[PDB]
Amino acid sequence: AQGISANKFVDSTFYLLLDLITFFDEYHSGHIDRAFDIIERLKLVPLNQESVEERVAAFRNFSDEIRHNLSEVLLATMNILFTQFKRLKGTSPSSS
Amino acid sequence: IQVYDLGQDGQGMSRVASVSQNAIVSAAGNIARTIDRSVFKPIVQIAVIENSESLDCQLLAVTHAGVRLYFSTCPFRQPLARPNTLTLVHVRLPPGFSASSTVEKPSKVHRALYSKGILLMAASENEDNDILWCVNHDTFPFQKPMMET
Amino acid sequence: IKKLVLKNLNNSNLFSPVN
Amino acid sequence: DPFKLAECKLAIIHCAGYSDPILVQTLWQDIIEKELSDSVTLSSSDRMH
Amino acid sequence: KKFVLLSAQGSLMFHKLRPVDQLRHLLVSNVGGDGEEIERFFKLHQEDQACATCLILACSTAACDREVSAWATRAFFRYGGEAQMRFPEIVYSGKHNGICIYFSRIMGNIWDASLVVERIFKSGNREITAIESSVPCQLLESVLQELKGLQEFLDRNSQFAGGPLGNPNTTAKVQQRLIGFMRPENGNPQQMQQELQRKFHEAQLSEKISLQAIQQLVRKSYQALALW
Amino acid sequence: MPASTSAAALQEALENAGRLIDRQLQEDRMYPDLSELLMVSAPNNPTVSGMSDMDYPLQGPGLLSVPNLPEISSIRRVPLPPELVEQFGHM
Repeated sequence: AQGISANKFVDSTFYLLLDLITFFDEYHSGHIDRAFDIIERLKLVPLNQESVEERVAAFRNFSDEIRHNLSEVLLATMNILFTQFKRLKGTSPSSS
Repeated sequence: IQVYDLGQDGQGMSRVASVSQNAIVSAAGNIARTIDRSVFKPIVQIAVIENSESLDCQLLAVTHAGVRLYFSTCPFRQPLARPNTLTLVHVRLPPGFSASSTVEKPSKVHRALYSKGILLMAASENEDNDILWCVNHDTFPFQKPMMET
Repeated sequence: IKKLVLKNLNNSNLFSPVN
Repeated sequence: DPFKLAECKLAIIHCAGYSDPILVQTLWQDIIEKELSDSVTLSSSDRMH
Repeated sequence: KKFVLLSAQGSLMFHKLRPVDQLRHLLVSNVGGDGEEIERFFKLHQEDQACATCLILACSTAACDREVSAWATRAFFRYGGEAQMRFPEIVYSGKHNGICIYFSRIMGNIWDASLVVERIFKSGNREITAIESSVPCQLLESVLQELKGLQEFLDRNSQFAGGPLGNPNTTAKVQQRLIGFMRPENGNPQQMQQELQRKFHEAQLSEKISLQAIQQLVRKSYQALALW
Repeated sequence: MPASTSAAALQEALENAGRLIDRQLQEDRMYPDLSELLMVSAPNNPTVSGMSDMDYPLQGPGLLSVPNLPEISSIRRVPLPPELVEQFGHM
């Protein structure tokens, strides 16, 4: 609201930790497809083989506050995928 | 298609005009004289053109074959007038209606939506699937005649 | 191989057709 | 060498760990005077850049 | 502009993309300010409108645009032309015209307004005239964001005003075009080329004076709207 | 320098900037009515368009094009609520 911005590496880390809290809270809510709709756009992980080194090169340029979070962001994203998989193997062809 | 005046206060009511599909299809084919008189019917949708979008035009209609039929109910450039006609003022065919286009044509078109230049349309591929079409002038907005992505 | 060898005494000419 | 790719010659000898100071200084002249040669169509501010 | 379709499977949620979201897509697909698709976008919208569209992303404070601001700054400085003598008239670059266009759009509803309107309140058997702002506070506030973004873009980049930061290998392709159209019989080509070089600096100097006048105009508008 | 001539030159320069903004704001405010985009000169002189490849410019090489350029965002699906998907068996 006042038009304040800081040292770029600290400013970017602050908003990425804030939008990661919306990723985690919409994973903990069970709303899951919401946490997919967020992590797609945070770009902390690859989702196609085409983007793995886009993320490994970016990772060498992330701050250690972001580096500490990445293991549980990977487990959350994998449990989102694993839950969408369980939902698809549950949507029986007698109604889908 | 019928037209009613709600009063300048929006509290009145009267019916001003009524124009049948037969007459619209006749008028459209008397403008677009190289085009067959199937693609002008059925008229699957009407949409208002806001007074934020035009002073000369006030209504659009759309067909099962993607044809945009633009109408005027007032005299041109008299934005304080009351409606007194329903005149077909422009015909715009969808993509593919050029003699040299490799792009195909909106057909079946069972839903259409229009709001400030942008046209959206649903048209079934087979009997289970739909194709959503999008057409707009946002990339060419000042250009005469109107060009669209 | 990682080991470089200079040998200017016999090179194909880049800037020519082949014989 | 047959193509005189001086910007590749310098990378090869850096990777190979080999450093004659005379070859290295010659390659920096080959690079500087080629960039000075091929930029000749342009103004001094542009060629500085 | 947002839209929704429903099928028997659920909501299909989407938007119409603006020219700035199309530019944001290309800056991401080209992973920077300088693949050829950005050089196509500058030919589609033309240099001035492409530069005005780059300024939104270059000025952006949004944490998700962090790098896109540097990529849009790179695209703006690289592709929006240079100051030129038309034969004569000084044509400013798409960078200069794009700054004028982004300021005219930031100010678009306000620039020619009075900042007040006079109003009459009806306190029973009295009518009471009062003078109140013409602009709502949240419209001063949102215009102040983009105007401070533009001021800081102009201040941060202020040294590059009048710097030909192009790759060498472009300018022969410009010089070769003008030579095709001149035949003054008995005219000395060295004196023609020397006056043409003077006339390029005659345009670049006019553009730098014009940019630094606009920089102080943006500053006066921030201070005036923040006071308001 | 005397401060009056630099003050006068700055005051002229601020108007010379402002009188370029008056240009660009008048140019954006010259956006046409849809009647002229559609080339209709009177309601009793009705016209046609959508009959040339120039009405709907193709993304082809050497035209005014960025190839692959999107007009809409990537469509985010959201399901029907499961608590309604059951009820579709009951209709």
